[PDB]
Amino acid sequence: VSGLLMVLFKVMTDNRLVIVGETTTPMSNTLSTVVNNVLRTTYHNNVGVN
Amino acid sequence: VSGLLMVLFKVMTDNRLVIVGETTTPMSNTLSTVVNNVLRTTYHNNVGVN
Amino acid sequence: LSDDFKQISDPKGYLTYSVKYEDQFTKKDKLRASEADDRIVGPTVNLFK
Repeated sequence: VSGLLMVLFKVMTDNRLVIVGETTTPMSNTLSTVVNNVLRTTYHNNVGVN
Repeated sequence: VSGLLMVLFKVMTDNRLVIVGETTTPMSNTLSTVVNNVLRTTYHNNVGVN
Repeated sequence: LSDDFKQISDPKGYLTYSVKYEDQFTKKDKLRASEADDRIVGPTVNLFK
């Protein structure tokens, strides 16, 4: 009950700004027609799990 | 006439069972539209002459 | 300047994923794709082995 109160403290005193970094763009010739439509134009460099 | 009789002996006393081994699957993005339709879904590992 | 908040390259997030593998369930088909077919959908494949 004290730890769940403390996890609520850290999320409240947050202060972070996201900065676009590393980003790369792939070509239409080098993607499957199923993964091509998912990408808008430019995926953020690094990779995500989903 | 004796060798052609002997080649008929070996084919008669045969006993072998084919086992699926090594098989790999390619992607649609990595094949020509002419070689793509030939492959059903999964080509047997190793390669064939035809 | 005051500088209240500091900036970062990549965001973290509060909710993450966990897994318990079974080291006896392996498929005998080593599949393959392109390099840009790999990058975008890459680490997500190795979290759901």
